[PDB]
Amino acid sequence: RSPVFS
Amino acid sequence: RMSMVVSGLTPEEFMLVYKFARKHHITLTNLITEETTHVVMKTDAEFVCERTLKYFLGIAGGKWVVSYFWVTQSIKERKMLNEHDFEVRGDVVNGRNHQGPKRARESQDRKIFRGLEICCYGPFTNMPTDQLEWMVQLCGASVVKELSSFTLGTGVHPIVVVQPDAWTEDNGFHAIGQMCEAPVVTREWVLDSVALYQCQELDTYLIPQIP
Repeated sequence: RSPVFS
Repeated sequence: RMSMVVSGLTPEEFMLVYKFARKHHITLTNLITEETTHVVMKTDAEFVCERTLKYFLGIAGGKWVVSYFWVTQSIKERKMLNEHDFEVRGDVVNGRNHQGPKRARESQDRKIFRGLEICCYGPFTNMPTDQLEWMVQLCGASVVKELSSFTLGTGVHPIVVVQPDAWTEDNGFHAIGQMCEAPVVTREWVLDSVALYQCQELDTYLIPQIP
């Protein structure tokens, strides 16, 4: 659910 | 007093944190604030985590940024263990041991964006502009909301930050340079600097501007 930043 | 927030956890695992916080009377909130003291991250075994907004904001606010294992090991030993033993060491993007969280805790007197003005410009996805703005402000930058509002002077260092692939198929983020005098960088410039708690060179993030 919580966005990830790759 | 202690005040925790959690990131990257299954509401299962959040369950354990809630039980632990209830047991110990520790403040647990769903949103991170100035008062948050601990951001509890999902990590692999080496305390390396993924980058979520809470991650950046925990680093930017110089908070304890600590592995979920601090909670589970603490339950297991029925004792509040020492954050240091569980401090997040790195993330899967910027390196498994860059030690950002420690540097940010240790650098509140020399914040990485001190002396910068930053405009967070144009559409973004997955991170509300004003949270990006909060993030740079925490790191010492003064926040400017419109291009025409950069303070001028040779003592000012303006920077425009954009996320090119949030933009509509038109390449208008190359025409920002005729509207103001600043370098124009991707949002990864911010995110990498914050994660590493080290101001990166613009060079590999600069977006060329049409004259």
